Parts: sequence; C-alpha cells; structure tokens
Amino acid sequence: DLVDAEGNLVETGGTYYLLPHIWAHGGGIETAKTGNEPCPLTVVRSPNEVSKGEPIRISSQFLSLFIPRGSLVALGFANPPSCAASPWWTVVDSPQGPAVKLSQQKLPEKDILVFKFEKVSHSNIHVYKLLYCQHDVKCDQYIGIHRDRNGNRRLVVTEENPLELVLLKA
Repeated sequence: DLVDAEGNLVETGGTYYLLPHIWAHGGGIETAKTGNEPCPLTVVRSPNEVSKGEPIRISSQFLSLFIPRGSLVALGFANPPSCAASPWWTVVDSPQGPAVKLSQQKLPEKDILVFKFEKVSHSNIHVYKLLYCQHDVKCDQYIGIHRDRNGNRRLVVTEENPLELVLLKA
C-alpha cells in the first residue's frame, strides 16, 4: 500500500501535498493559466521551495480506503478553480506532449484513473514516481516537468528527469 511522509498508509479519505524529495526543485502541485486558457486549467509545480501547494485528493480503482501497490489512481484537487467541471486531473495532447490538465466538461471515471505511483528504490524516506497510462492500459510513461516561457512548471510526459514525490498528509 502507498505511504505518506510519516510512514503512514495513504488514505483516499484524506488530502495530501505532493512535495519533492529535494526541497530545491520547488514547492507543491498547483494550477496555472497557460496558453489561451480562460482560467487555471494547467497542473503545475510551484517554483517556490517553501510552498506546500494545493491539497490533493486520491482515489483507488478499487474504491477502497488504502491504495494497493501498483493500483491505478485518480489524482484531483480538493479545491478546484470554479471554471473546472471536475476536480480530477486528466492527460491531453499538447505541443509539449501528454499534459496533465483539469477539464471544462465532466470526465468519465475511465479517463482520470490514468495514474499509478511507483516507489523509488531509495529507502527510509517514502518516495514515488508518477506514471501515466493509456489504452493499448500501459504505464511505461513517467511524468516530469516542462518549463514554459512564462516560468510555469507544467506536469507532462517527459523522456527523462521524472517527478519524484512524497505524500504529506494535510
């Protein structure tokens, strides 16, 4: 089962902060308004090292209390921007590649259950990598960062330098 910063089991009945292994890379996971977006529909990493970011909500494909190792999950926000229809993140096509976004129309359970945590072989500090999965399901792709012209650290599918996280219960 998944585990938070304090070695406790992660619970879908709670909210957490998705922080970095190293507190030099940045802060928590936020929202930002990029491109021609009428509001903050882009899921980004805060440039501020202190910043805990937005409180995140997790849900297991098994609709249970804990998340079993390798089980698919939906990652969404506790408090989304009014303009979004649902609090869940989804992954759409972008010039930069598969990007993590929020949507202006409701999303089926089948298109938010596209995340899977993968523990990092580092020990006694509970860390994880975030994988994206599609249909053909297949989670061979990792989520990293793409800094745009305006400084936004967008979450997208990168080839290398993938995200590494620890879940801090709020």
